[PDB]
Amino acid sequence: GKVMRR
Amino acid sequence: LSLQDVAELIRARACQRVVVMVGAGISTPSGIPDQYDLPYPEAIFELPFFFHNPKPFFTLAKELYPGNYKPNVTHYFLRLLHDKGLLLRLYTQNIDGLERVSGIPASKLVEAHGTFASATCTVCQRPFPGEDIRADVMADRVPRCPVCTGVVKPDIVFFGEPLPQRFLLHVVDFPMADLLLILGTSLEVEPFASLTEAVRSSVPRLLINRDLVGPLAWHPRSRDVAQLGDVVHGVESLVELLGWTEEMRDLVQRETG
Ligand SMILES: C[C@H](CCCC(C)(C)C)[C@H]1CC[C@@H]2[C@@H]3C[C@H](OS(=O)(=O)O)[C@H]4C[C@H](OS(=O)(=O)O)[C@@H](OS(=O)(=O)O)C[C@]4(C)[C@H]3CC[C@@]21C
Ligand SMILES: [Zn+2]
Repeated sequence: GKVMRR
Repeated sequence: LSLQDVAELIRARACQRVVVMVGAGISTPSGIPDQYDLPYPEAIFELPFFFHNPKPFFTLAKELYPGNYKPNVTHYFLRLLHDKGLLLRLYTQNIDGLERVSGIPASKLVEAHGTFASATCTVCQRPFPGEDIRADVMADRVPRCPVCTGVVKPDIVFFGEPLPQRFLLHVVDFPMADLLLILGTSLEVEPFASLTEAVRSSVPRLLINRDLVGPLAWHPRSRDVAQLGDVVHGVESLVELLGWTEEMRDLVQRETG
């Protein structure tokens, strides 16, 4: 899944 | 190790299999963002927002269609890397198709966050060619499914969604790389950002980016090199250190009209 780190 | 040593490697043709990672930084100098109703910028690639209001995304779709924007020095540099038979693969986060336009073939590309070349009805999941919605998107209309009236979303990876399976080419590309080029990304988005760790420990990693990002800041290896500052500037300074400035300029204003 495409996610931001923060 | 330094930017001069990396340039000497390429010139000697010591680096036969260059893997490149690019993000939004390389497409800003062409005038692409990252006039909308966005609560925050990231919401353009978020599903809860998209279903609430699809229009800001479809504004960007209409913008990003071929013609409006031109590839810049960064793209054309990667085109020289392919022309000289040096590019193993280009991994991109961008959805603006500028790599294709610059001359990089589909086989040398991994559009890791998807493409406008095709679309899917968000409801019944019928597949569409990306030209089958062009008229609608151009006419400021939200594309709807002929079979169920659901919004027809282009195959762009939204947050929370799996990346296309072509991404799996990284398993064979990264272990095979003799040089890694990270250009114009702050390595914020996963799982793309993690690929920097996938090259072998003895492999040079060149970050041409605004600031010291990702694994180069946190756990740096000895053969890592950062050329911090503006991306275009950084590229040109490598091009100059290679001897390709004339060949580049010949390529650039050749590729306009
Ligand atoms: C398993 C090995 C990895 C081998 C590496 C080894 C040698 C280390 C094991 C994979 C490497 C890439 C390759 C391809 C890449 C293809 O993309 S393409 O290039 O844009 O067509 C894929 C196209 C489709 O993916 S999707 O996300 O867009 O829906 C999907 O097909 S569909 O179900 O019929 O639609 C699956 C694909 C055919 C995958 C399958 C895995 C792979 C064989
Ligand atoms: Zn449908």
